[PDB]
Amino acid sequence: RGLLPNHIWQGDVTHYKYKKYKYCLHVWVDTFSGAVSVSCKKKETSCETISAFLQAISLLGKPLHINTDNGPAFLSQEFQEFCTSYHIKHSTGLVERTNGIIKNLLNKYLLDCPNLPLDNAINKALWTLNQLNVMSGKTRWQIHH
Amino acid sequence: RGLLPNHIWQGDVTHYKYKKYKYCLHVWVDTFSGAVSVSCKKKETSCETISAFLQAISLLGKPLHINTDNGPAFLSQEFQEFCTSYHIKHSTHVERTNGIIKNLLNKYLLDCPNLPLDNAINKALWTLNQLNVMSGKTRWQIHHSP
Ligand SMILES: [Mg+2]
Ligand SMILES: [Mg+2]
Repeated sequence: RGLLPNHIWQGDVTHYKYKKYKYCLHVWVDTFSGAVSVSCKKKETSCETISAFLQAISLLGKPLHINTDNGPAFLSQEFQEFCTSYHIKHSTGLVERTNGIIKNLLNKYLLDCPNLPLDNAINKALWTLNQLNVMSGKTRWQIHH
Repeated sequence: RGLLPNHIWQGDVTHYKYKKYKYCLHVWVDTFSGAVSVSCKKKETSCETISAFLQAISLLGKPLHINTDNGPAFLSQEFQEFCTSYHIKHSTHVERTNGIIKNLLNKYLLDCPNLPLDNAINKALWTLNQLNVMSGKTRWQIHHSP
């Protein structure tokens, strides 16, 4: 749907169990390039949501238009304020399968080395999927930048 | 020093006071493009070192060569095993970058006292990599030129 990089992203929160806790992985995916940002948070309040959104912006750049579900955090005024501050249109699966690839990569890296910190695994997965996996022949990173 | 993006990085840890504590900002900067990665950690051990380096790789790409000081973390065996495992050359053969970031932090936290440190760090990165024009290019543009 996005016509170029950073036109439209889709975002969701998905869950992942690590050493007994069920973490919130805040996920952003660019609908043109497929490039992805994931941030491991403990919860899904507006603070964590904005926090993970800012991290995605450092990774991918600032999007024109983001699409989400009707989650409370996305509908909160804190988040609406952020969006307006940043000049981002906000409206209410590419995500489901992107999620799938990330989780299979965390499961693999954790099987190989059980004591791997969750952050390392997430950053290894992000680098693999964005920058290594070829799709035309291009990586998501190439098409993004 | 680096001849194209991701040829040679420099990294260092530097200190930043926020509220009570003295935080470790693990900084990696690409010597060709300028592009920067910064990870806020509570300490400067090999765990924290490796973690911050993986975040940088996810932000920046994998470098061929890294230059660091002689700090404990960098000389440890966990760090050396990470490097060889990733085909990164490491030597012990930045301070201006550290200064530009800390100045953006200070400015951000002066305008809004409650702004979380992590958000300030990510706002800085985005500004410094993708907004500041230098050449007439940003660091990001140079970093991603094929
Ligand atoms: Mg949801
Ligand atoms: Mg030092």
